[PDB]
Amino acid sequence: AQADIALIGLAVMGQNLILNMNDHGFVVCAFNRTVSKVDDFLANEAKGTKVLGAHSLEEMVSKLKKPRRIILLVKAGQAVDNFIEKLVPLLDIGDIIIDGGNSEYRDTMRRCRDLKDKGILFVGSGVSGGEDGARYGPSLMPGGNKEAWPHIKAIFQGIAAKVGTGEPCCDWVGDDGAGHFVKMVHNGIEYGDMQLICEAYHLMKDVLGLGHKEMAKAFEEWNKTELDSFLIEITASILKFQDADGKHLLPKIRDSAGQKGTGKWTAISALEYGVPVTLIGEAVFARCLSSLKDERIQASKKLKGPQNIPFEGDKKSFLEDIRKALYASKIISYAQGFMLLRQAATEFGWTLNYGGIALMWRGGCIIRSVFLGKIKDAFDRNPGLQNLLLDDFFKSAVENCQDSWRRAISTGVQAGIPMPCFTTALSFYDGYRHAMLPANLIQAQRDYFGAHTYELLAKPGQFIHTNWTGHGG
Amino acid sequence: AQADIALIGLAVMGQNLILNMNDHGFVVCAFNRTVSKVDDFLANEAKGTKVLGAHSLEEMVSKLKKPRRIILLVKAGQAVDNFIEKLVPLLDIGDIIIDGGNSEYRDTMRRCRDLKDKGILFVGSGVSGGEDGARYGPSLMPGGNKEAWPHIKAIFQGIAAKVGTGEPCCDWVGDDGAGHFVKMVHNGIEYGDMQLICEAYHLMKDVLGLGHKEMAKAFEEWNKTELDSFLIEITASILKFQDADGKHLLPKIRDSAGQKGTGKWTAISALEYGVPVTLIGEAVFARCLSSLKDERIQASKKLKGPQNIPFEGDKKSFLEDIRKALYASKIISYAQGFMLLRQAATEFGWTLNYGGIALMWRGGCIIRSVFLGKIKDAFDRNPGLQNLLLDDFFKSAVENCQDSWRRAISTGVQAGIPMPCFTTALSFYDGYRHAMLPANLIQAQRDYFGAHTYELLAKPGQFIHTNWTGHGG
Ligand SMILES: O=C(O)[C@H](O)[C@@H](O)[C@H](O)[C@H](O)COP(=O)(O)O
Ligand SMILES: O=C(O)[C@H](O)[C@@H](O)[C@H](O)[C@H](O)COP(=O)(O)O
Repeated sequence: AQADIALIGLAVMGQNLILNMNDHGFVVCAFNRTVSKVDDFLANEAKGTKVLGAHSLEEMVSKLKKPRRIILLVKAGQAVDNFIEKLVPLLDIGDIIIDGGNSEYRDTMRRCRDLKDKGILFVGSGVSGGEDGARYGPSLMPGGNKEAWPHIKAIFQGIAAKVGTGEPCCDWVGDDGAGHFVKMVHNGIEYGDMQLICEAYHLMKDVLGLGHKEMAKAFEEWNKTELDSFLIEITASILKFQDADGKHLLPKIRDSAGQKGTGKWTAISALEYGVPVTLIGEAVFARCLSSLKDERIQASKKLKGPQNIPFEGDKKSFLEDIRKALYASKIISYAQGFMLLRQAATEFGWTLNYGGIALMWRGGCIIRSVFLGKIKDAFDRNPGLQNLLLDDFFKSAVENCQDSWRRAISTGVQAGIPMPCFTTALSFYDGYRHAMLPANLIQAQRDYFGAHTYELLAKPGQFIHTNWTGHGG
Repeated sequence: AQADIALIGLAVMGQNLILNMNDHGFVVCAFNRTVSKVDDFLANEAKGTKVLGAHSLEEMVSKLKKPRRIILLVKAGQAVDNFIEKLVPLLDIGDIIIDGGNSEYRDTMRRCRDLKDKGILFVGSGVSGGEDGARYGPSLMPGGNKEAWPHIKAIFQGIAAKVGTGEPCCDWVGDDGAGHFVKMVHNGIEYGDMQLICEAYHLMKDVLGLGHKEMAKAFEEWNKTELDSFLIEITASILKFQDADGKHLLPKIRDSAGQKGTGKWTAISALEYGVPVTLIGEAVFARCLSSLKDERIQASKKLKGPQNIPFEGDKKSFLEDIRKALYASKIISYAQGFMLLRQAATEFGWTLNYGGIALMWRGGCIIRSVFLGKIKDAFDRNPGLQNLLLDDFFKSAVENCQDSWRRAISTGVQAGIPMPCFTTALSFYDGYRHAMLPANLIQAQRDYFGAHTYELLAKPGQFIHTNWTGHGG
């Protein structure tokens, strides 16, 4: 007993989190599957620090203060289970295993129940921020068995990012897989914001004819308005970036976007639980589309676009329209993501604090922006808020942006610039707005061909089947 | 041994299929879980027919000619397994169980492998057409263990719907769960076409100001053009339909659309296998949206739409634009659905005959239209066709529709009419068209914040990571 916590998994994420913990006065015992890396770390990044090294699992467990707290930061799937299996004969009742990898939420609840009745307290935490986020202040989203929380709270909230009011970007999310489900939705929303930015960029490049310097200048301005965020900031950096030959690097890199599952899982969860999370849907499919790079080369040779009509209009005004279209569409994505959280809370009986979740996304994480602060405000003044768009700030923001947004979609449509996320946000906005929607025709159709029955608009509850086929003869 | 086949499950679907088989000279032995329904059927719908009744499973198996063929048309899930479990001690090696319920494809391959090494030949067939489709000619999509097929071929292709060239709308789809996967995609595409029609309807009602009589008149005209289909036909019927009080029934029924999973499974499969099947995606979410009926009433009170600008333009011309927008968007949905089939064939090693599948959707099924015939042509002249849009017919059709389609989206956008499927089809069309897409910005972003690496456009294969953070200092 010397170390406050142990971390198994010495990739750069692990190492940075150990160093961050050590910088806050926590003695960490490091371990890795390939044990050589432990000495390597101790000689190099960890030289002259309070961290201990371990060369066996049994040794690492004896270095720990009781309750033994141990973090796992290994590749999600089987490895987590393999490590869990090995640690349980070695642990006392009341000891805490913490999985920080991007595990999917259903494995986390399985593991949590199983370990709970073996007396071992489990928590799956999402970590967001990447390498130097992890190093100097990550966003941490813990969930699992709450008996664990008071024991890890000091470490977790200490290494976590801080919001200018002194609050940590880390607090207890909920039971079982809540932290990991929230982490997944975080990534979903990240995909959406990235796709939105790409569409704004495409309108500037191809409608407006902007070179990457003016285009980066436009992004820098936007990062000083309501769009102030990490992602807007670094996009301006990326556009300005010149490679070794003097020319801009971005138009040289291949347009086939990768994915590591977390974004599609959000989309699949929304489909499974019947939540219209359309923009993340479109973002995920927009990446799949770009993967089909060879087909698109061949399609560009064959398929024809619109008549090339030059843009005649004040470019500065159009640049303003793209800014507001982007912000309006961002508002719908976030409303949809927060609808998904509301539904998972209902499905799995989690009591979630949405303003808590907003505060946890305010810093540390990739999606950080002033915008999350406005969402915490929305939930602070009404905790039971049903949808983000029903809050006056968002109501007024979308209402203000409406013109520009419709004008940017119609101009993009005219010029043939693909806007999967900008268009689906307006479709959802106009869909959500309408008290009466043409889905009654779908219900009439289903009853004509598969006798599925329908409700009358006055007294839902009764279900009718009409013999549509012939009303005489 | 007297009966050629047995059918367990006497709902109206089952009864109609038994009667259809009997009308084609096949002696059927009927059975049901609640055995009373068997006598009821034999006294009523089946009086004076060649069908036999059974009052036990053991009796039903002895009535059968070898190889014992038996169809199950029970509620999908556990019931299918329960019945499978009971039948196997009673069956000889080489006997055929056929599941005709809407089972999901992964259960079908499980059951097929398991039964295969117990010597029992399994096939999961999708049935499409509904009650009187089943009665006089359904669309049947069988897949499983091919040793079964020659034994059921005569029955299946005999009761099946016939295309004017004499061909049955039924042929072997492939191994394991191919028939059930195809059935699921069929339903996905059905959802899409229903949503597309709803959007056309919404533009007529709210932009153009058409009453349901002129609106039904417009649909009837469309059913005589390229849009000739079952769904366009019955929508015209539904719009004309007047209730007992003289007034039109459709505006009275509640706009909350139901779902029985088959449409969302298509969408989830596309997400899992990375196929941009966006329109079915949007159709499924557009139903989820309509379910949120109470929220939408409350949202309509709060959220504001566009400035009400009256439509000044030739309504007849705009009506033509909606027709072509619908047909163009239909083409993209079908291209996307056929991309999903192409990918599942690659994932599970099925050799699928896409023109075969088109011929099976040409009649019997809900989505039947002249249009499927054009798709069989596309695949007949080039079996290895990579995407439907690369075929000259579709190339020219979309190229012709382009103007009207862009004009209908921009006018819908102006007036605030939600078009989730019309917009996503144009987004996909313009996305697929472009050889260079802004997904390289997404790859640059992922490398800046999570060091995911990127490829250079010249020599894919090499993966670079740039220190974006500072190129000096
Ligand atoms: O996003 C974060 O904050 C996390 O550090 C982590 O989630 C990482 O970025 C993954 O790689 C997912 O992103 P992709 O699915 O695009 O790879
Ligand atoms: O569509 C058909 O041809 C089949 O007879 C069957 O699939 C039925 O219609 C289901 O109910 C699915 O439709 P929903 O998911 O909308 O209910």
